[PDB]
Amino acid sequence: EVDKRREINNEHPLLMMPLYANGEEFNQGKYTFWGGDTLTGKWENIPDDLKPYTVIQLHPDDLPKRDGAARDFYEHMLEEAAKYVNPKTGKNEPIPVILTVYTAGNMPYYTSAHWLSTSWIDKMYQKYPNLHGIFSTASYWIWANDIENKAADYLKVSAKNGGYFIWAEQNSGSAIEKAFGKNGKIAFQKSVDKYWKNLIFMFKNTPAAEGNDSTTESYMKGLWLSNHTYQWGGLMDTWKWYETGKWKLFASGNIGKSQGDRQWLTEPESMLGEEALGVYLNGGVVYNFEHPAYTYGVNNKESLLFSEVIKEFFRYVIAHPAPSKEKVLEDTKVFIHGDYSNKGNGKFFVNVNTDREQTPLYMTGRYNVIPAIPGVLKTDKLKESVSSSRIQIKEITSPEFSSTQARKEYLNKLYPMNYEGDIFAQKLDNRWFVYNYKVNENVKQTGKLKFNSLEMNVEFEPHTYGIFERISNGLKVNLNNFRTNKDSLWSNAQDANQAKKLPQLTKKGAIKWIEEHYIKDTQFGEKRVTKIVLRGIDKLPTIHSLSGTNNSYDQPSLNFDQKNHMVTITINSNGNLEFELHFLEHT
Ligand SMILES: CC(=O)N[C@@H]1[C@@H](O[C@@H]2O[C@H](CO)[C@H](O)[C@H](O[C@H]3O[C@H](CO)[C@H](O)[C@H](O)[C@H]3NC(C)=O)[C@H]2O[C@@H]2O[C@@H](C)[C@@H](O)[C@@H](O)[C@@H]2O)[C@H](O)[C@@H](CO)O[C@H]1O
Repeated sequence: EVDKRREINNEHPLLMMPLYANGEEFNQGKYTFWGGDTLTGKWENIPDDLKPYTVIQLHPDDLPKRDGAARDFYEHMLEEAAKYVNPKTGKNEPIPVILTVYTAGNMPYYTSAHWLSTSWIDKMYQKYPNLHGIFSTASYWIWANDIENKAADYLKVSAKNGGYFIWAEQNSGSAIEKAFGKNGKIAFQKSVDKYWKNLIFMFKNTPAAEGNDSTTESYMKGLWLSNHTYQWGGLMDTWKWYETGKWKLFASGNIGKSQGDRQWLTEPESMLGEEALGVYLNGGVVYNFEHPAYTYGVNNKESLLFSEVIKEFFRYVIAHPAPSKEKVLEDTKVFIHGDYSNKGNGKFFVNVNTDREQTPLYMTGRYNVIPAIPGVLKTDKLKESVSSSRIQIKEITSPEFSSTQARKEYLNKLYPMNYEGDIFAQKLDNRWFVYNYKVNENVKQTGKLKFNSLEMNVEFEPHTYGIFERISNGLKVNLNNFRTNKDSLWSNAQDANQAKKLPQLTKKGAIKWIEEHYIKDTQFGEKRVTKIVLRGIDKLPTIHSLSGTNNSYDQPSLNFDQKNHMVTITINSNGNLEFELHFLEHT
């Protein structure tokens, strides 16, 4: 094995920071990115605590579809990255880079990436120590004839140089299964047998109308646990709102795929944190987002989605490393072997742990994410692990998985019910993770969670998550319900018919909207109420270390009921929030 250029694991997670080439400006002789970020300015802006865990991902976007364009742009940017000097210290501190090398099947009618040879990639790895990996993304919808063969070559050239091959794909049309050899294209399967330590496989949740979120995430987890990938993660995409035909938040009616640029702006900010918790809580460590102008920002400035949700979430996963492969294996009671494409795809989990076909969220954490691998693969390396001795490995064609009811009956015997209420909750060590799982319905949810004898009841509005940690002196609370008001994007439309007919915002228009109405002059959402009730408390708790999004929260209200040894905490907020409550239990 060649020494790895970087570590990627629970203690060293990875946030990919996409920069998309501006092809129109490239035609004018300029080297720029859509949204106005610069490579150097963007990197400088990344908080110093995050720099060790963040890598710039160049994407060739609409560069000219002909030989040389992508090489020219990428070499320019690799040079800029290589020569970067930290202005505080004066030292050359090369910026770490990942190159997008494969997308849209590398069809010459879809992408400039077609004209990036493996030879060139090898040359760039050898020239630039700061090139840490290469990225393939979004070919599930155009599964080119040689895609598996090329993936093998990308993984091999990465292993040769100590870099990572990172592949983000969703299981549309059996893509994940095909990648590993389902239809007889086995070059990548064979490559993985040798080079899996240099592979990162991620979901890409963009094609949301097809409902493959749960099954793709299951595969990503299972591939990792069975040593077919070094680590896993997910690309979480606000374009899902377009794919599913949603418009104004909570409105009725469906507008289809008709208002793209308005639609990718509308997903609630905090909902990206809810999606990301599914990666974290299941041992994933790599995160990426689209649309970048909304999820990260523009003009070397952080969007509020980035600053108030993604940045704080990512800091959390650095401070509290995700469960290790060993831990996740120990916790796994059931491991599925077989093809979700033959068992209804995402429908497999509907009314098991998802509430509907088209969602990136879960309705219970009881089973967390059940890991799986495609039928074409073997569970040999899984069984070889010291930590897999108590796992039931089951064929997907088992009677236990034949129907929704059979699945729950079988799983319920191995995963005990561990909380009450119709809400998402999952426990890790001394921490309850909770979120309201509604996507586009304005319905409050409630749960009852326990820390031994201490009872905690919560009431959450949609697009609200919380992390509640029992600490020696009380409870640490992290809460995020940040959701700005996007109604202005949908003004002049009183129903779905009118919304579908709105003038197109356009790509440039959406970037301008972000600049003039999101980065500044932001239409913040209304403060909204979260309730937390603790039962089994000795005396009125005290509050400590209260902070959160500026101007986003009222002072929490504590109402202690001595007779009943309970406190009711009422929070009115819209943002991220954190505090500690100090108390003793009543005995
Ligand atoms: C399968 C699917 O859902 N979509 C295919 C397209 O892939 C992505 O789909 C989005 C719509 O759901 C959208 O069109 C994405 O591209 C726009 O947004 C990105 C940033 O998020 C860029 O600004 C693009 O320039 C912009 N496109 C346009 C025309 O303005 C699109 O994602 C992009 O393309 C894919 C292939 C991949 O490279 C991604 O990394 C990249 O962001 C697909 O592009 C389209 C082509 O006809 O076909 C859809 O079925």
